Amino acid sequence: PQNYLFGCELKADKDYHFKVDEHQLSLRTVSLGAGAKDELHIVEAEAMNYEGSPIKVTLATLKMSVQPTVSLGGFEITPPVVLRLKCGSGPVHISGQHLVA
Amino acid sequence: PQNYLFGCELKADKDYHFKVNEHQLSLRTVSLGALHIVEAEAMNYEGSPIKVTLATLKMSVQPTVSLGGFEITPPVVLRLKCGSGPVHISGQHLVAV
Amino acid sequence: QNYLFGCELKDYHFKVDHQLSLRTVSLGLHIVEAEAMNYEGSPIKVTLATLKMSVQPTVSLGGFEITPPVVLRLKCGPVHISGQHLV
Amino acid sequence: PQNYLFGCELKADKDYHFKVEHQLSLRTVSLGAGDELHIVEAEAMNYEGSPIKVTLATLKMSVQPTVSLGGFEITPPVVLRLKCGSGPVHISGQHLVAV
Amino acid sequence: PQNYLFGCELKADKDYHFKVNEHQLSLRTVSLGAELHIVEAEAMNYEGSPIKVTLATLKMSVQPTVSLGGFEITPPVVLRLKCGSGPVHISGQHLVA
Repeated sequence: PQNYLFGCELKADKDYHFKVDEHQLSLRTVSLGAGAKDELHIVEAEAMNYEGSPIKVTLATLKMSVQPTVSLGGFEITPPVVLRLKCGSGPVHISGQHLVA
Repeated sequence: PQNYLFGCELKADKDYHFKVNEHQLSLRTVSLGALHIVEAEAMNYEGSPIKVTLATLKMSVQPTVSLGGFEITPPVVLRLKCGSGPVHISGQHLVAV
Repeated sequence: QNYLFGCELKDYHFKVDHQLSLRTVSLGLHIVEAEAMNYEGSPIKVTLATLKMSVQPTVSLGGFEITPPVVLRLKCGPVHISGQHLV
Repeated sequence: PQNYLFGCELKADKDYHFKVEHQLSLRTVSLGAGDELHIVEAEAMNYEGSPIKVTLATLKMSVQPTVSLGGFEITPPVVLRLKCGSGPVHISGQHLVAV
Repeated sequence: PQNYLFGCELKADKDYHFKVNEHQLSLRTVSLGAELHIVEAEAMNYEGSPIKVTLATLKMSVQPTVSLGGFEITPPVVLRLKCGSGPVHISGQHLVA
């Protein structure tokens, strides 16, 4: 399956909507930006579950002073996908891989 | 297989039971919400319930741990050994027809 | 076939009559030590992980495969080892 | 397929460029011997063919100097750079070659 | 193929050499024994010349262990402590086919 690089930046007032016209999106790591203030950050991913109902999960919790980067080592998800932050001014960078077969 | 997103929130007084074709639960992340030990109970080789510590999180030290695809065969029970929480578990539900 | 496996480290001898896939080591300075066979047919002592309460109490092994029999022990310093039994 | 070692060094005034089926499985990003925030970024092809830059990792000596991307696969050509931090910063990983 | 346990102790003064029915070294974890330490692994590259790459950088007061999760290297391989007094423990898998 062909692999491409994928990246996006998420802030307090901005979410990412990964949409496709089989495709898969696995997240390698989530990183904190230089300008992020000293407070907690929590990343959420919304996708499809087995019961045909959209769900929310917390991808990771990052903090500047504790753990600036948290690698999910490829958190595979079927698109469409929604990435959001519930707290933190950001920016936060989600780096993943877009797999198309 | 079929890849679906799965997530749950665990507290001191709230367990989670995963029950459900072949199904698997691939945990990847356990993150502290806004000393917390997560326990997973499932079947062992010899056929009895077994309690294992999935991860330990702490606000001051490490709020999130990546299991890198900890596979479990359902049914499963996720609980918090200690700490009020909340603690968010996120992973992959694998369904094979 | 995958089964959930765990133990608390005092030694632990895992023997089944198979593969043992270590995933996580958690704290309840500590070092987790593993004994199993090498290529040259001699046992070897290796540090699976080094943990400390105040700097990090958890380590993810990401599926460290070992062929049984194996022995786990605590070199220095309770801790919990969790992983998968594969048949 | 064929598994070779790969490593490179990045600084404020030095980025690295990878040209050559070939693949780059980045494994670890480490801080060198020589307190500010460090950000390591990689840019490569997107699905629409538009070069995009993705923050590989954020490191800091006093908080955590090493990050493992567990083989983060990226198709060459690639460019790795430092958004911030004086460096030096070491990137290591695999080079996959298929005959 | 077959997998065996593998490990070594890297000293500040003494490096470790690995030589050898096709064999791989799947490095898993690098840890501190009982200052700033850096581990280096050298082997062949795609141009047929040895290279130096930093496996990890460890410090007692920040984080004394890091897991690479299957860093595969084709032998022969040389591991060495670029800096730090050590000792440093390397653990991993030796894969034989």
